[PDB]
Amino acid sequence: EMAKPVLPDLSGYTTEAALKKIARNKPGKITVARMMEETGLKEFIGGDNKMAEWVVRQKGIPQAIMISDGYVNLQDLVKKVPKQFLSEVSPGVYVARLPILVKETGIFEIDSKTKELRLSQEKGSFIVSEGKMLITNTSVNAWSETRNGLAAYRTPDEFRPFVLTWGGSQTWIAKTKMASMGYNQSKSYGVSISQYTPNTAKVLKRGEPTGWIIDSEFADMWYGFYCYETRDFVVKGNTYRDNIVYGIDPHDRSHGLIIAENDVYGTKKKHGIIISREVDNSFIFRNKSHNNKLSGVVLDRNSVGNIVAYNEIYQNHTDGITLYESGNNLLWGNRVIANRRHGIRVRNSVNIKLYENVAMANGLMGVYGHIKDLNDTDRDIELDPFDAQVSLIMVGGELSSNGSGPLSIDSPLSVELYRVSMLM
Repeated sequence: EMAKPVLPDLSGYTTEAALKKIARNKPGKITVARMMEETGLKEFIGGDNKMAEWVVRQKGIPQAIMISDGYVNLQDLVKKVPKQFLSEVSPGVYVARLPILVKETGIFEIDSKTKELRLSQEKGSFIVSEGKMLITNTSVNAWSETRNGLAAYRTPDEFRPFVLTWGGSQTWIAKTKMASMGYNQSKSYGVSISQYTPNTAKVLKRGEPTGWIIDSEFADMWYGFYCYETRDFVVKGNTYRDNIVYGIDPHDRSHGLIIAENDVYGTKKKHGIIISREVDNSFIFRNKSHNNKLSGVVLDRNSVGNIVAYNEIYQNHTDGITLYESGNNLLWGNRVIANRRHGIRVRNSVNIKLYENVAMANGLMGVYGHIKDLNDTDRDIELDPFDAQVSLIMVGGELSSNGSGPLSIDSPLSVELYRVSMLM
C-alpha cells in the first residue's frame, strides 16, 4: 500500500537566505522616463491609445522611475529622484508618486532601513519588475493621499497600486507587510507573477518567472497572490487575511509551486486557496485555510499531479476542499473540519486519491463525489475541456459527525474504500 508523500524541504526558505540572493556588487542606473517606451509597461497597458487614464493620474505624459544596469536600493532612489516623484515624508517613510520599473538588468532592494513605502493611489503608482527584486523586513502599501491612509477596498474597478513581475524575473519577498493592493484589471490583481503574453513571449522567450514570498502578511488585496505560467514559486509561512476575491490564486500552467505553512482566512468573496487551469505538479501542505467566503482549498480546470497534504481546513462557508474537473491528485492527511457545506467535494474528476483524511463536523457530507454536464454553461469548453466522470480511492482516515452523512458518491465510474473509519 501507499507510503506517505515526500514533501519538499522548506528549511532553506528563510529571510537570511533571501538576503544573499542578489548582487549588490555593481551599482545600477536610475532614470525617470516615459512609461510607454518600455515593454514592461506596454505589455499590460497596451499601446499609446490606452495611455489616457495614466495621463490623467500623472497630469502629464506618463513617466516611471526606472532601475537598470545593476543594483539600486530604495534609499538610492530617494537621493536621485526629485521629491515630487519620491518623497521621504518622515524618517524611513516614503511616498512614490510614479510607478517604479525594474528593467531586465536591474536589481532593486528594499530592506529594514525602510519603515514603509507608500505607493500613491491618486498618482497611479505601482511596481513592475523584469529583473531581480528583493523586499525584506519592511512595509509596502497601497496608499490614498486624499484619505491619508491605506487605499481600503471599495469597488472592483477603482485603480489601486499593485506589484507585477514578468517573464525572466526573480523576486524575493520576506518578512514584509503589504496591504490594499490590486483591483479588477489584467495583471493588476495585487502581487502578480507572470510570463509575458503569448505574442511577446514567443519573441522574448525569457523563461518562466520564479521566486519566493515568505513569512509575510497580505491584507485587503484584490487577490493576495496571483501567477501565470510561473515555475517553482515558493509561498511559505505567510498570513493572507481579509483579502477580497482570493487569498492565493496560482493560475494558467504554473507548476512546481510550493504553497506551505500559510494562514489564509477572511477572504471576502471566494476561496482561500485556489489553483486553476493546469496548475500541475505542485504542493499544498500544512496550511491553515479557514473562514473564507467559499472553499478553503480549490483545484480547478485540469490542475493535475498535485499533492494536497496535512492542511487544517475549517469553518469555510462552503466546502473544505473542492476539486473541479481536476483529476489525478493526491489528498493526504488533511483535517477538514466544520466547513458549512461538504468536507471534500469532487466534481467531474477521476483517479482522486483520498488517503488518511479526516472530515468531521462539516455541515453536509464528509466526502461528496458527483458529475455534472458543463456544456451550455458559461464555461469555455475549447480552453477548459471536461469529462463528466468521477472516480476515487479512499484509504484510512475518518469521516464522522458530518451533517448529511459520511459520504455520498453519485454515479461514480468507480469508488474503492479501504479501512476508512466512519463513526456511528
